[PDB]
Amino acid sequence: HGSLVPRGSEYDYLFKLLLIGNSGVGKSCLLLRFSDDTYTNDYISTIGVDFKIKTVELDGKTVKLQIWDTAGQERFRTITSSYYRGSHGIIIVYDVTDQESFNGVKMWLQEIDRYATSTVLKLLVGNKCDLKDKRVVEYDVAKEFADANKMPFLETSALDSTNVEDAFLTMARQIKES
Ligand SMILES: Nc1nc2c(ncn2[C@@H]2O[C@H](COP(=O)(O)OP(=O)(O)NP(=O)(O)O)[C@@H](O)[C@H]2O)c(=O)[nH]1
Ligand SMILES: [Mg+2]
Repeated sequence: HGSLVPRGSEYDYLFKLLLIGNSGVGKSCLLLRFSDDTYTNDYISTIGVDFKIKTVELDGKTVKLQIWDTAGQERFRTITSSYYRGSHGIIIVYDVTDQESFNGVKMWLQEIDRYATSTVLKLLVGNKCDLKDKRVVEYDVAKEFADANKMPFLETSALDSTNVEDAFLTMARQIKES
């Protein structure tokens, strides 16, 4: 007794997102910007895997985003095949001022191709677009790469908020439209 509150399962409209990319590209700062609207100049390298839950509204419906942050440093990784296979969508992050991080994208895509399902949603993010001064990866170059791999592409800055919400909502929409 007494009043029924109609409820569904714990995992109803819970979308699982995975952030992958080289160390230093800004995966953790992107997540912190999106979830807390906060930022740090500090480079505190992520150990293993961790998640945050961000609740958003899409087309008048509330969906929970379970976003997994990952170690970019190999010596700190715990990520296992199931993390790829258990994700609805994967965001690959590079740093537009770091050619090596962008070269690493092909290898990250091959990790997804190895361990994720053929149908996993993908999004390419070139971070640190606030560093216009230090850009080494041209938009048109990354865009052509993304196009050839049939995935959307956004440039972002965790520092000044540019496209951050858009990146995560883009992926959320990709999963919801699925
Ligand atoms: N200018 C600028 N710096 C950024 C941006 N995003 C992150 N950084 C900086 O770049 C460094 C690395 O950020 P971090 O979020 O830790 O990257 P990460 O990919 O999570 N690293 P790891 O894989 O090792 O955990 C930090 O010094 C951070 O302040 C951005 O958009 N612009
Ligand atoms: Mg990190």
